[PDB]
Amino acid sequence: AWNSNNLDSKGNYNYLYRKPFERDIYFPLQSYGFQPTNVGYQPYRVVVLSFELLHAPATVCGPKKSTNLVKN
Amino acid sequence: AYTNSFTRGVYYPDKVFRSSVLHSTQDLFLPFFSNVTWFHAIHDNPVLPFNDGVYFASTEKSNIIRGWIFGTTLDSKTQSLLIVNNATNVVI
Ligand SMILES: *[C@@H]1O[C@H](CO)[C@@H](O[C@@H]2O[C@H](CO)[C@@H](O)[C@H](O)[C@H]2NC(C)=O)[C@H](O)[C@H]1NC(C)=O
Ligand SMILES: *[C@@H]1O[C@H](CO)[C@@H](O)[C@H](O)[C@H]1NC(C)=O
Ligand SMILES: *[C@@H]1O[C@H](CO)[C@@H](O)[C@H](O)[C@H]1NC(C)=O
Repeated sequence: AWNSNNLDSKGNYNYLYRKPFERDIYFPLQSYGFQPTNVGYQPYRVVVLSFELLHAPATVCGPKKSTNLVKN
Repeated sequence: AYTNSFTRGVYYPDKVFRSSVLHSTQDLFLPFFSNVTWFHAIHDNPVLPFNDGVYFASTEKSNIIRGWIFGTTLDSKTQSLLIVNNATNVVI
């Protein structure tokens, strides 16, 4: 996560807010209005990378490179 | 209409090979000897509940059964899974 007050402030009212990884579409609807004047008040961008360490085939891997295989 | 499920609906719980072993696991399974509901093409595909999950089957040779539909309300007001099995391929 990182500060985004340079991009996500003007104000910017698009940021409506309200089980693990639940999504949802009186009611609890509330929104921001970010202005560059806002410091904890400022917009921050976040990416949460969640890693599926299941036993299935691997499909995202780091920048590592293979050797030849060696046996016995 | 109903009939006995016997043993049906056992599936590989995880993608790990194991052999000659009695592995014990907690998961969603069709209970042994439980009643299945049974249905026919003679004027029979209403919206069933799905509950925790569905075992399904058909006995076939005509291949007139060609897909499945799922969701909460099935009416564009949510995204709805369609599975098809047409000609040779599963298509989703
Ligand atoms: C998943 O779907 C179920 C219904 O298919 C949702 O639970 C129902 O929610 C409605 C209002 O949205 C209520 O009137 C019902 O009383 C609820 N039923 C039950 C059994 O609780 C559920 O909230 C949905 N969840 C998500 C994340 O979409
Ligand atoms: C199973 O179906 C039979 C009729 O075919 C019925 O008598 C019995 O009560 C049913 N049992 C359950 C658990 O549904
Ligand atoms: C099945 O239907 C899809 C479109 O839903 C089509 O692209 C495809 O040619 C059909 N046949 C097979 C073998 O998938």
